[PDB]
Amino acid sequence: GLTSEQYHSQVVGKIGYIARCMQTIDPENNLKKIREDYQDVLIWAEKNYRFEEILEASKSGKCPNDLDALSRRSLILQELLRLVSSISPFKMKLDLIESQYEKMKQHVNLWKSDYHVKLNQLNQLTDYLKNAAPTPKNNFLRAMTSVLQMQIAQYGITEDNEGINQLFKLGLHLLAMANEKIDEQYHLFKGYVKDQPEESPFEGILPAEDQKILVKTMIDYAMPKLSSKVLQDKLSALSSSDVLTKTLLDSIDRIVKENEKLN
Amino acid sequence: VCLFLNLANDPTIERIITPRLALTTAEFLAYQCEKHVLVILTDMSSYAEALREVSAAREEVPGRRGFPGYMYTDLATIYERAGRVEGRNGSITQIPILTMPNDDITHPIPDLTGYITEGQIYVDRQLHNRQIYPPINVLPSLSRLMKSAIGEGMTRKDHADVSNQLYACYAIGKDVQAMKAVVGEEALTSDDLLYLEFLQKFEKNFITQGPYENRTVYETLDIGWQLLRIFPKEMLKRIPQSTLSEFYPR
Amino acid sequence: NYLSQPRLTYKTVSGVNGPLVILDHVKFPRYAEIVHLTLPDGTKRSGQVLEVSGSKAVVQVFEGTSGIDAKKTSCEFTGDILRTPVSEDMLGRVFNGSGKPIDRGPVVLAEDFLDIMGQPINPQCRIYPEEMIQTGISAIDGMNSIARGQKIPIFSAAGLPHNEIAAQICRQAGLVKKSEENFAIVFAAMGVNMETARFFKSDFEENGSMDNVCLFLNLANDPTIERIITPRLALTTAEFLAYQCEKHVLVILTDMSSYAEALREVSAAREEVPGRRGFPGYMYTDLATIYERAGRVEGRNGSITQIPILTMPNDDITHPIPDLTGYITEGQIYVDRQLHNRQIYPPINVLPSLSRLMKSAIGEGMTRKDHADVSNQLYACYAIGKDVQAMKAVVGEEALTSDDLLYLEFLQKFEKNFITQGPYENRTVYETLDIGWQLLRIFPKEMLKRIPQSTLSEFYPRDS
Amino acid sequence: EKKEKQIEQQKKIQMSNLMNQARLKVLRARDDLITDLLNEAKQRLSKVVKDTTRYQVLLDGLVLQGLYQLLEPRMIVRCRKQDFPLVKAAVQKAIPMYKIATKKDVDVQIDLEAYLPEDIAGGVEIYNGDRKIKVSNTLESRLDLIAQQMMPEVRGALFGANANRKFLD
Amino acid sequence: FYRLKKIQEKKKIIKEKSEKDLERR
Amino acid sequence: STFGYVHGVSGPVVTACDMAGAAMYELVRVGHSELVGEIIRLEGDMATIQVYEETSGVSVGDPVLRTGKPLSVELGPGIMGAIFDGIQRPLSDISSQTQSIYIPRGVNVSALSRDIKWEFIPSKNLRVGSHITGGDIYGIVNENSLIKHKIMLPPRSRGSVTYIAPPGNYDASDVVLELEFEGVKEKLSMVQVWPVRQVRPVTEKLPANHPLLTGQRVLDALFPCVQGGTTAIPGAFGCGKTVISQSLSKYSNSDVIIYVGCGERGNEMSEVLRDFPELTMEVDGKVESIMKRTALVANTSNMPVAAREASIYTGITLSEYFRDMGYHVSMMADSTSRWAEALREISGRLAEMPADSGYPAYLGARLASFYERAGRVKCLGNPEREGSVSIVGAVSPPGGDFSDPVTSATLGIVQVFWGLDKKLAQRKHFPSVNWLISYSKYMRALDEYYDKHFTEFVPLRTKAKEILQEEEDLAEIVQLVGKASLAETDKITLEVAKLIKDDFLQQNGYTPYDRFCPFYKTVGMLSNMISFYDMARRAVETTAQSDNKITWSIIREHMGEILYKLSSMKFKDPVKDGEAKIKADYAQLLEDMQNAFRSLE
Amino acid sequence: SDPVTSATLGIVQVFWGLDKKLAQRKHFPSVNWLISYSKYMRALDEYYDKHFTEFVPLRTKAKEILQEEEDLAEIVQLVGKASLAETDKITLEVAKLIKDDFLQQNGYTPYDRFCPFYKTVGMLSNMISFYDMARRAVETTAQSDNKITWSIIREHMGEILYKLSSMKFKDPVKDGEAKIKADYAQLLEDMQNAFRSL
Repeated sequence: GLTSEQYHSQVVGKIGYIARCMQTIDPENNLKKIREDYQDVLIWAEKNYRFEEILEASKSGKCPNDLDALSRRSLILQELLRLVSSISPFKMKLDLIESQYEKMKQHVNLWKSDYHVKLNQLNQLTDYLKNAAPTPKNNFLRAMTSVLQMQIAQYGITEDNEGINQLFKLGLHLLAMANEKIDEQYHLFKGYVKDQPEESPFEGILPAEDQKILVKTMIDYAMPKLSSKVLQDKLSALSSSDVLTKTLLDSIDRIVKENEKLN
Repeated sequence: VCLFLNLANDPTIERIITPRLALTTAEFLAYQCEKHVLVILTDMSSYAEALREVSAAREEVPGRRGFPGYMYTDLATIYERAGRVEGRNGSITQIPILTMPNDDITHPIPDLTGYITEGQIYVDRQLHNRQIYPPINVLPSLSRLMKSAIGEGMTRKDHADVSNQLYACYAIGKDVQAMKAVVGEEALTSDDLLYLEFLQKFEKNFITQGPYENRTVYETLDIGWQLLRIFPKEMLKRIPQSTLSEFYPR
Repeated sequence: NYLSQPRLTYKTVSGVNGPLVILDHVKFPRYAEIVHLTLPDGTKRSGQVLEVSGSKAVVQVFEGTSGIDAKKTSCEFTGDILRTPVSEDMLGRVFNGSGKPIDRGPVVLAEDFLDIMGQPINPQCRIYPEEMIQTGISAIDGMNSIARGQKIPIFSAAGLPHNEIAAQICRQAGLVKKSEENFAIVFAAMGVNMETARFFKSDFEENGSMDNVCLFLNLANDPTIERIITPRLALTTAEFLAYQCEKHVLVILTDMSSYAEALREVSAAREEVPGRRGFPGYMYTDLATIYERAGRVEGRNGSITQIPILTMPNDDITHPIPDLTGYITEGQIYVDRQLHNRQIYPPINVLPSLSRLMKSAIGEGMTRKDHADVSNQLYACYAIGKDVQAMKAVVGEEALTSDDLLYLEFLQKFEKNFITQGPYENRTVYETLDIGWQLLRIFPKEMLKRIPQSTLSEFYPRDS
Repeated sequence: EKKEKQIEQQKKIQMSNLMNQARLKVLRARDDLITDLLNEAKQRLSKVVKDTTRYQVLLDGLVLQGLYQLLEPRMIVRCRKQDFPLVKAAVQKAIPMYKIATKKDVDVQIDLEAYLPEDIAGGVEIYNGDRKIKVSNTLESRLDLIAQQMMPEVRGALFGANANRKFLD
Repeated sequence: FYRLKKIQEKKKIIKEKSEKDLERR
Repeated sequence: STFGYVHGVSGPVVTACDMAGAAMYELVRVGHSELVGEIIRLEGDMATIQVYEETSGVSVGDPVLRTGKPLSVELGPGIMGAIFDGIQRPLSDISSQTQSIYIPRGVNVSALSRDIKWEFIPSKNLRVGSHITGGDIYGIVNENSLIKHKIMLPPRSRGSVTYIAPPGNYDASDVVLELEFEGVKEKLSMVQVWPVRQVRPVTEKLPANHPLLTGQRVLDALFPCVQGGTTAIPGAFGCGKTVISQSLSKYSNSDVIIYVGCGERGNEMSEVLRDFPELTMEVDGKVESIMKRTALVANTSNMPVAAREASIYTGITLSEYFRDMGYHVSMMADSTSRWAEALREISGRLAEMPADSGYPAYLGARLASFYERAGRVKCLGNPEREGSVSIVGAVSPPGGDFSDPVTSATLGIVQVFWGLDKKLAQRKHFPSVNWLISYSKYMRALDEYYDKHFTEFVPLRTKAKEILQEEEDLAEIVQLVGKASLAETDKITLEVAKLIKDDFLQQNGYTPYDRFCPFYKTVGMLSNMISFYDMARRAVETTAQSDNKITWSIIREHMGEILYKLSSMKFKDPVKDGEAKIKADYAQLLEDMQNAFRSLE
Repeated sequence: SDPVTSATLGIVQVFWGLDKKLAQRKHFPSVNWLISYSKYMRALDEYYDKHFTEFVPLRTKAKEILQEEEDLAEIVQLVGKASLAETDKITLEVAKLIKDDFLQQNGYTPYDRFCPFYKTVGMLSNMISFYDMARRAVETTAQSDNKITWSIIREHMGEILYKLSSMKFKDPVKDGEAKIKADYAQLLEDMQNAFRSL
């Protein structure tokens, strides 16, 4: 495998990485049940040792220096830090975080865990929205991904909440759907809003301007279907909402059903 | 277990010292610490190929297929590092593994190895393609030290007779199967069909075994007699009357 | 720009050894530099610096080393490597293997001077071959069609008529005239006996075609370094005409086995060890340097197509010369001793022959819509007919079905009407395709399995 | 039926022969015009030899251009007999420049016994000490070496550029 | 091939010993 | 000094002096035109250089400049969409900058542009004084819409960070990181350099597990490859190689593609370089070019022989660089026979002993060391990740003779053979894979993946291979027995073997519904075909002992609608049908065939 | 095979190869008529057109018969002659006449020490005239109740076969051009009269 100069340099490097992870996930030392599982590495990085004093200490066996143990311990902290890094505006409660950590530490192999798959799917669905410009598809993905991150911040990744799992299937299917298929994008998104248990999925999840853009962009898609201006005016009155709720869709659809009887 | 590993990406010239490090360890363990050692040397064709590559750079006299003119001597310095010695309990057994290039037993690597070693076990592609395990074709195989390690007091009185008769019937069964491919089944006499029935039952019962089955010698000998029993006893012309009259009637 | 400074002359010959003259005290020797020798009797000879080391240069003299001495012989180093003068005025001219005229015309005024070794064409610039080169021979144009920018050898053997076929392709080749102008031929011939060299020069003047043709002749008793130079003068002329003067060029290289013979002779003078089956270890690289000077390139309307002609010893295709040529070029046309013995001309066997780029040459807007179908059906019927002819002597013709008797009638009429052609008969691709339909009409249309019903509806019936 | 179909090719064979024969005449004419350009250049160059002030400036160049090719310890210069007073001045001007530019001592001496033929247009030859190596700066050598090299620019100037040569790469 | 090499080597040794004798002349 | 001088020249061999302290296999620049070569002997102050390009016109006393490196690759942003030769000359920049159809002697364009500015983001929790080790990601370059080009610390480099750049746009010549170890500094830009013949190191080298999907039913079902696997294909004219290359390029679960031409015909290379830029795939509901994830190494048969031999070492070193970022890379070598011929020419030019068929003594050691670089890995350095390189390598036996040393060594090493076959391609049977010669050895490794994700597939594959073997065993017998007198069980075997061969193994990649056949569609079809086989067998075996017994004619007469619905299964389309819809339809055929057979039982 | 032969064939316009089967069957001159070649034939065909006119067809047909029979001579090793058609038996047997009574030549006997070209064209003209008439008799009686066979021709025309095989014995030292031509022309009339009598 590795040379000794590689192997001890990878140990010094990996001790440093666990410290940078810990300072990123907890700037306050709130997660103390986690920190007490790592204090035997963190006690080195807490002082100046110029790289080179850790290298001699690693060769001397004073440091922990089994790379496979250091790799397992690093992966658990990394897969925790990814979750809190993926949940963008929202944040978890401390006992939820320390529970996700314990649920991971007991797992056989995180690279084959359902947790890892769900995190990859969340990152896949997220990084598109760091770049994507305004379109029906991209506005629906901003809405759904905000609800998805919010539900994950209440319920965690580690257990099969049906609402989270359904919202992954809907989000990823919309991402894969061709950008010209606006009729299937609107049908899928109206499908989600209608299939939600509550009257209002986005209630305080999504900023009011984006909600107003959802109400507007549904009205702007429905209005050209209405052949009578009386129905266009009855639809236009619904633009008085900023919040997006089933009531809007039900009313838009009622005016479209009047159009289907009118024509 | 002691392991020495040189992998396909490691330096080639390490390969020509690797078996000499291993055999030096076996000689300490056997002839000073008195242990019984089994030495496994994995792909001697990689050793011979590294030796050819080294020798080609010095421009020493080539032998057959471009190998060094001294390759017999060189392999002999490895394979003769085996056996028992006077007044010491320990021993070294060697089982080197070879890959034959294009399955050719006349190639210098299997050729000069068979000239030195005390036999060979031969693994056959045509048995492997038929999904038999282990694929050991007995005809090109040999053991030289077998002749004195078997028989009365050693194993059983029949062992030296049964073994030679199984070789004879298997060789004749192969000759009948080769005749059948030219003339077809309607030309075969019932005596040819006996050898061609022995052939099928031998490869299924005596050869085929599966990876964790651990037969005694005595199971192997009695599985031997059962296949030989197919033939009327006057056909068993490697076996003397005194062996036949004791073991065939069971 | 110009080299400007005066040439040194030396009497410092240290030794003479077979084809090599060795000189010493030479001032900064240049590898592959050309030098001129004057002998003790005032005879002038030429050579190339074969190797250099310190103050020593070794020269291979092109002419012999006979009559050279150490004392009186002197040598002038020209200051430069071998370059050729080149122009569009080389069309209609005859040259030797070192670029001197042999047609009683004047020496070439250069439009440019070029290093004969050239430079490799960039893989990014070369673009895939396209429309047909019409050779005028039905066994090539019908069933082994040649794309503009393809390179495709003819494989032959001792005593077969490959020089007559080469001369016929040279007399007849052009663009297809759908619905010559921008065409040229560069003909290079290596190790040619005087009777064959006179045949080419005579036949191209007698049959008028010289105005398209640049001709380089190297005879069997010319210096063997002129045979190394000959392909490189030819391809340096083809590269100027195609990639600067925008012509479509056909290059015919005559007996590459005579080129490989001289390449081995140069390698032995360098004291190199003989490689495989006797030829130099680098002979693949050396042939690939000639053959890959071919193709179409982006941004230019011209192209180079090549036909290397080869002779196989023992008629054996596994010899190094035809073997290595098959890994570099994209097809073969195969000249056959049994057709030659039965007195057929051209004796081309269509079964082992192939053009790999044929699909890019043929079809609607490039030949005719039916060419792809008719080529495949003719091949099938010839293959079946050859099998029936073989069994006729095994079973006797009274055992044959009515279907077998249609194929055995096709076979005889294919070899008489389609394969057999006059050495002075010229067929367009359309005469080639129409002779194809006159033979396919021997069969009921339901037996024409390879041809789709749309093609049969338009072309199977005779027209008014 | 074949002969009655050959008739187009049969005559056009004569036309391509006749056009190529006419071109051969044109190429021989063009070669003689180049030959007379070189004849005029050779005659004009003889006047530059007769003008002894200009000719000295050539001897001052042609001598040193020889010495820089040989780089020997000892060199013999050979000239036409009547040019010797100019050549002796040219050698005396060359030796300091040669030593400065090469960082060598040198011994340059004029051949007083075996002059160049008076049939030579002008210029000089230089030999190493034992005559085993020479460099020739006669003015016909200069003119011929330049005139062969600039032949593409001569063809372009005297007869115009080729209309077909779309690319120069 | 093995005899065309070795003959090259013997020629190289002779040329080296020849040149190394000219260093004594 | 870095300059020595040419002592002598003879062919491609240059001998140079004042070369004291130059090292074995270093590269040099020879002559005033700066031709490349490599040092092949050392003796006193002299070196012998094997020059790669044309030495014509090189002179005694010319300069030789030593480069402090052996043959090596520039690794950094600007590789995606690049065209390189076997020694990494940028063929598409050489054309653009020279305005010429040729490659100049001694051309010296750098492999990656030092002109373009790259949008760089640091690792955001790195700070001055941080401890850092080889393989550590210290930033990302936003190279294009698909590839985040992760900037990594080189192997054999380590220390304490003394400086790191802020976010912004930088040249490949700007220093973006600086670090210190033992009071000695190192300054780093975005581009590293690595020797082509040295294996790039990793933390651990791992067993291969997950399948490499092609989207082809044969290949993905019968003869699967793993990510990190090794494969050979027969590289010959009529066999249709392009389906492998295009399936990998367009549809595979690779992240990155590296394609190598080893020494191709001029016009054959031109078709690859024509076709590859024109290929597209669909990503997040948007069409993207294949060249956003692809780099090509290209060599025609007249490129320098040292480039032809280096070609696969350049391509694998480029592959190992994207593996180290935690990607999955697929490598394709266009013919490894064309590489082994360059290896034969070089050893022939060196006058080495001709061993076996003129190939050098080390031919098998070079091929084993090459294919050994394939595999899944746990990368070097701090962000915990895995990546892999998979190798597909074509091989070209003379006339189909597998006893050829290159072909014999190749099939002695690789774990999969996808036996493309001209005799099937002439039937218009596509893809042309010979299912009797073709094989995969990865089936014991893939077991626990299929077991978890698909479960029923392993029995179905087993029965399918048996049906396709029984129809070979029957192929002589049918000619003597005359079809009609055969057993009804064996008529069922022949005509379900026809169903599998015609409607499962064939896949017309031009048709919109079968360009890409996802693995749930692929197991769904085979599940129904084998279900029908078991039911047809059971209907005969329930009755054949003494009843008015079932016959394959009775089944075709009673169930011809179901037998047509089975042939209709291939037309189901993942672009327009959901996974749940395709699953529901294939379940409905399973209910319908049960109702039909229960109406006969 | 060898380098001296291989080098020579690149240069020479004519090559005559030996056949060990002919030499070991004591057939002389033992030259192989299938690997040998001459590249002068187009140059000479204007001399043959000027001075003989008939010879170019005869040369052509003789090479066809000798090549066609060489393929039949492979197949009869498998099938033992029984399947062979009468036109093709005719072709075997006339090929043998050419091999034994034209291509074979005793080098020491006065009548064949030197065979002049008027004797050479005369012999072959008669053998090819026989091939045409003998083959025409077989072909013209296919699809018929009476069918001619080689055995019928051999029975009917044994004196013509004896005269044809004897044509070699004419001695150009003893007999002039006029006699040798008249004797061969009388045999051509004997052939025509025999075929007209069939």
